[PDB]
Amino acid sequence: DFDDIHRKRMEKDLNELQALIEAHFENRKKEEEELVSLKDRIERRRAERAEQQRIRNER
Amino acid sequence: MDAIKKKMQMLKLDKENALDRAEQAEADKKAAEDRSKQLEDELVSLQKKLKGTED
Amino acid sequence: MDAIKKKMQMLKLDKENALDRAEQAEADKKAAEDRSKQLEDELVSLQKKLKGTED
Repeated sequence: DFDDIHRKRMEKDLNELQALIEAHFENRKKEEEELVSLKDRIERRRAERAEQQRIRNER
Repeated sequence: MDAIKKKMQMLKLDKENALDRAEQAEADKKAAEDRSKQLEDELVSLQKKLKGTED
Repeated sequence: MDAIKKKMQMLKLDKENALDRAEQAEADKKAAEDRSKQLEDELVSLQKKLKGTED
């Protein structure tokens, strides 16, 4: 009936919506991984700046 | 977020449809039972008229 | 989280409540309809015997 096609329509709506939901989940997840790697290289930069600054200060 | 809202909307569409069907069925029951009881009253009056005719 | 669980469970409960209420109403509707049919069938014969009595 009209209820049947309405149900199938909201069904495929839910399907595409959860699909895009998981999709942006994955996208923002990759972005968070990239940002974590950024933080890691950032702490590497902090450590290297600290050691070279300390060497400069020692001399 | 994003998918959560859509899932809630689906759960609400089910809510509206189920509630509307329940209300409509309840109205149908009320109407049908009123029909039956009025028919039974008509039957009773016919029995009494038959009794008067028998007298 | 917390809100999603309670809202989803409450809405599913609402859907189930409406569905079962509708089913009960429709069952009573069908039973009342059949009893009404029985009343009609008996009333016709009551009318026939009344007509013979009157003749």
